[PDB]
Amino acid sequence: SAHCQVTGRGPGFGNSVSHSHRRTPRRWDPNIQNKTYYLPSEGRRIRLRVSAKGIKVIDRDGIEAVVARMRARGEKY
Amino acid sequence: GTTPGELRELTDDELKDKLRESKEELFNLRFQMATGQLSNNRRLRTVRQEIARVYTVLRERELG
Amino acid sequence: ATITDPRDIILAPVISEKSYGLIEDNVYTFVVHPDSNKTQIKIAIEKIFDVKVDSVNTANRQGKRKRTRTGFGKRKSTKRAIVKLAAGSKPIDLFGA
RNA sequence: CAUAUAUCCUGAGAGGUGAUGCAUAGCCGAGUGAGGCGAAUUCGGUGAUCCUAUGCUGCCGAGAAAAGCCUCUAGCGAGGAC
RNA sequence: UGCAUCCGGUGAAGCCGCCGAGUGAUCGAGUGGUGGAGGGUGUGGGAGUGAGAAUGCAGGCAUGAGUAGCGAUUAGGCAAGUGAGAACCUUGCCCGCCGAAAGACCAAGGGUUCCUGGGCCAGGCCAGUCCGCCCAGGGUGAGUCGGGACCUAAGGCGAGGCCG
RNA sequence: GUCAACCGAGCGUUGAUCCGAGGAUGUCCGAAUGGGGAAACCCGGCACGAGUGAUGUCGUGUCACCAGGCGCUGAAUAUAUAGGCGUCUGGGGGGAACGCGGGGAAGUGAAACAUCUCAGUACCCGUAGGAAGAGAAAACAAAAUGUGAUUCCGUGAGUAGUGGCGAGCGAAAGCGGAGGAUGGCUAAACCGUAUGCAUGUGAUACCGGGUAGGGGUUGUGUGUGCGGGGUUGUGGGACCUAUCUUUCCGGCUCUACCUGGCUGGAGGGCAGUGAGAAAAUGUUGUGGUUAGCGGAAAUGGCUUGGGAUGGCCUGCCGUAGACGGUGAGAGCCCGGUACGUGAAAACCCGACGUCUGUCUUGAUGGUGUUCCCGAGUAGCAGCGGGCCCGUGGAAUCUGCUGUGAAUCUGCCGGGACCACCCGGUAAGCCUGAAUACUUCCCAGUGACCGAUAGCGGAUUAGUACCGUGAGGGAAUGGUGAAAAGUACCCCG
Repeated sequence: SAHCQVTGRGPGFGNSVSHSHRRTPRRWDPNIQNKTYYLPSEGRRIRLRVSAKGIKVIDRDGIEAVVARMRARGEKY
Repeated sequence: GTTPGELRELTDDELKDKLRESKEELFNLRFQMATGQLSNNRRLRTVRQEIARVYTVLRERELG
Repeated sequence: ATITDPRDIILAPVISEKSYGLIEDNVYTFVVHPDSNKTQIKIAIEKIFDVKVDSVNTANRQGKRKRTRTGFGKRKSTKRAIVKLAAGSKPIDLFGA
């Protein structure tokens, strides 16, 4: 995928099941979405690819904080 | 017949004088060599070397 | 430094029956550098000999391919240039036939 | 205002020049092959799958684009146009 | 190969042998020819350690065999020629074949095969003075030809970009 | 230079050929990077310079892409932004193995086979380094008064165990060892700060009490960036508050005065290119590497032989009888060895003095309570990976979703779980040495091969030849001591 942006919750690769096994993965994706937000600092609307988890992070942590944390990682937002 | 310390007395424009002269000599030698009017083949080598020395001295004087 | 000399392009004459039949009527064939061209050769010649060129030509030659105990070698290509001096008509002395 | 073979455009070809030249039948000895002079050069028929023809006529299956050419201004504009 | 000793350009090995031996695998420190520099013996050590067969591998040579063939349905010939040597090579006069091709000109493709001089131990399905064979030298010239510097179709690559 | 001769013409004691380190030049393709392109070939721009009567031409440079920093502008559109223009630094690809993270098979074995195994191997991806990764206890252990970062080796152990309890897989603790740095740096409570989004007791508050001008060191909030303080487990730390209180002063604590606390310089100490901040400096070691050089002793005698380096007999050297070559086995012929020498320049080690900081304005202990001890995390549930462990009673370690806590009577572990005791203090970060590996380079060894062997390649070898293409992929060593390679004649 375009890859998460605030955390880095990438995929994973499972395998087997019950009822006798069979070996066979099925990526365990993450739940990213395309929520947008508003930066009152620079007067702008930003769209991101963020999981619901990361939305939780935002609403109990801020957006400025998050973009600074992403600036660190230098994601091409 | 020259050497580097001998040439390093000469300023630039003198070096270019000898440079152009030696190229004229090399040209006339190549025509003589084709025609068969040449025996002392080695003058080609000597001239080619002298040209190299002169360019070398110029570059020394431009990187000094 | 670098100094454009015209005498580094023109490499050598040509010596053969065709060339001499041309010289009998004032056409001279030289061997040049492959990356030359006609304006460059014209300028080189009507500088070197201070004589009045009016038309120039060219040609390319793909070198021969000889054999050896080793195997299949190959000589070098060239570029032959052919000059028709105008009515000025001072023949090129340094040629030496 | 217009229907005119007006006017314009396009356009196979016939004609003059191009060409007092070239070149050609042939002749001369000459022998590897060099050579040199060099006549008349009108008239009719026949006939192209070629040219006008990207034309014309008809039909339906309804038939590349851009550069180039011409043109109108924007503008560079006091120097240059043929 | 460890160790001890013996022979060796006054001729080792290897090979061809002759004469002989061992119950056998094998042996000759028994002698000749060839040939030209390392070998033998006793004891122990270690093995890429013994080939006649794998429709076995590599090279060489036989039987078939001096046999079949020598590549179309056009067809060759006589004189002279140089030459060591001529059915074929050069010339002369005949003859015959294709003639919407077996003729003349381009593109792709190949790459000196083109010309001259010399050459014929290899090659050409015979020979060859000949050849697209061999060697050396020579030779391809563009304002207007086919392309580029002029344009675009199918399609390609694809800044940024979007997806993953 | 050479296979590889021949011919021609030359140079060299004025030091050539040759060897080593540094420089210069360095056509075109290639990450290829001005644009383009069928790889090595086509077309240009801009600044300068050369050149023509002017154009054409020529030469020197430079022009791609992105990421970041800085600078100018801020389109729809108001703030203002994306974007656009200029400049500065990076990255871009190749590599023989070795490493870490991720993905990830199958033939095979099971005398069938799917679970399992082969193997988390081959292969693929992303990134490295000279080594990597891991690494300082939220660990082991068992009541022994024990151990004390990690990694790699030996053993434990083919055991306890796991497993269609079938094939088969398979630890750890513990113990002995190599190497030692039982290593350091941060965040938070709390202050001093610039701030930045807010407001206005618009005042009895901003500070050391107090003598006090103001009338706000903005009055109070709140995150941000900087600086102090603080780095622990038997808990520590910040507030608090006594005690001894191991330098001089400059100014500061809003302010003149008594103290407490800062902001400066100075002797000093400590340390340094360290992991713990970072650059260059100049001395500098017969310290090391990159060419080399000297180097002992028999023309010894007789014979053989084409040639003595052989046999036999005479001498010698030996910090040198290793090896090879020389016309046949050479310690005494040659090359060289044992041994000692040798570096203008460059490179590497430390060594220093520069230079840089850094503690110095300080510490040891006391004493009763509030505050802090790394949050979308740890934990629980649902699917899954891997741990001896195939969902089983199945801990610890973990991946995605969903839900979701506290700060020391706190929390995590000691193979479900609960109570007691024990050990330890997660969710921030760096860390050398032991270890693995060889494209290349240097010097040697061999109970390894000796031309159908040995690297596929002793011979033009990844060549010829084959294939459209990826890709396959051969064959051929020996004259003799030295070419003295048969001059000359005869047949042809």
